Amino acid sequence: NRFPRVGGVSESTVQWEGVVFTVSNESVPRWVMAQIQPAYMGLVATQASLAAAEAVAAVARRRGIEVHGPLQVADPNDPAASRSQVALLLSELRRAGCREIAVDLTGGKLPMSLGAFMAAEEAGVASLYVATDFDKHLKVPDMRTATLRQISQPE
Amino acid sequence: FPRVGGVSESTVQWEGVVFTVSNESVPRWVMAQIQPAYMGLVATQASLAAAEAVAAVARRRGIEVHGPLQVADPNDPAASRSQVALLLSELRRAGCREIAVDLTGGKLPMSLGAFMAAEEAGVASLYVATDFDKHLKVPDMRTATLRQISQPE
RNA sequence: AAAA
Repeated sequence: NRFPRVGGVSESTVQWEGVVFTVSNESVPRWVMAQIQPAYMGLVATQASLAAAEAVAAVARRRGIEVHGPLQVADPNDPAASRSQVALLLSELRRAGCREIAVDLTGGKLPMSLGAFMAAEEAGVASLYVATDFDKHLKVPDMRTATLRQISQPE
Repeated sequence: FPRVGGVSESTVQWEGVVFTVSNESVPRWVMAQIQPAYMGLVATQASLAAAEAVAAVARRRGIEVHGPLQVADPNDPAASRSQVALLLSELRRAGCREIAVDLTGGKLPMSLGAFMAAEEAGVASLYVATDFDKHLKVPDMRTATLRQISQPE
């Protein structure tokens, strides 16, 4: 694809046994999946992004990842609703044996990312972010500049 | 310390509002609804022209504008926390009694550092929520509402 | 994904 083949800023950034996503599009989580190569995955989506989350899930299961979800949030503008569902996925992954989890909060609306961040921080799990440079008018990310970054390490 | 809650629209005419800035359209819409007396702006080298456009309009309405202050690294929440925290202090010291932070604009880590600075200062966080087209890529500004992300205690 |  037009994402770089290599994306992690550092070796620790790509070492995770599980990853939980807030989902808006299927492209970015699919790329992060290929960067990290986890054994487990969780997905939080909305009614509007459900189809894209189900496509990330189908891809991941085919490669043998244990995928929990997608779970839906009733309201993507409510960070509490996303915190609840991310916290449930974090707990499900742990009861399934996943020893080290990070939450990629790039996707979804901003309150979804904020709920995910709070759930991650309260659970002692790191948060990841795909950073890109943009066009002049800051409306479109350049996939070819993507880098995966850790923005918290509260473990 | 402010608690992160549900869906309620923010209905306070905040005396001061601090923005993280990416585009000029959304802050201008916020400023038109809230009509604050004070405004702070946090931008980047890339979003500076937009932030200065917001500032020019606000100043011509009589609003006291602090900033734009620039973040060196928009991918790093701590750089944005620091500048938002500076502007919160600046507005309070300039006489502003009730402040909110609108974290809609900027990259996600700029919003996240803004949020942390708002939580630390005990002030509310706001978000402009809109509905999008079917592919979730173009927001429809006609549907904009101002949401209160957190509730200061 | 600098307003999913």
